[PDB]
Amino acid sequence: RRAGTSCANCQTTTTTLWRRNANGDPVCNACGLYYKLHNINRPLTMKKEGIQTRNR
Amino acid sequence: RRAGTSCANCQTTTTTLWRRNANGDPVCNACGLYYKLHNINRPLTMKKEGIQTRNR
DNA sequence: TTCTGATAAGACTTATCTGC
DNA sequence: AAGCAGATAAGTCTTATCAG
Ligand SMILES: [Zn+2]
Ligand SMILES: [Zn+2]
Repeated sequence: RRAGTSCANCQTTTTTLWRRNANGDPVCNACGLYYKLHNINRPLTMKKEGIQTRNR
Repeated sequence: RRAGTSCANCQTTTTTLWRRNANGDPVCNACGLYYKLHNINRPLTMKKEGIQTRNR
């Protein structure tokens, strides 16, 4: 998280790690990634509510 | 396939098996399913091009 | 502490397989 | 044969984690 920063795309404000869009504008991990792979914004419709944990 | 039938949601016209929306209107397998689980239309943005095969 | 990449967990989509 | 509704999985894709 962080105070004063919102996802420039999914607009969420709680994302493990923040990244930057190809415009220097803050984006939540999901988004940041999704764009790097689809070179198109992140269809906000798959905007999930909470965040999942994971395992190694 | 089938002549004269288009996906009432994803508009595709090639879907393994056709289903019906809760309005009796033809829908391609993906859609038909996605709605039964999300009780909301199928975000067309995840409209895939071709169709994948699978294995058992 | 910040942020970009690479890796890979396993959540979701949706093709199949059945039973009407 | 045909058309459709439900269940059950199958990898595909999304995306939390791990490094640099
Ligand atoms: Zn976002
Ligand atoms: Zn459809």
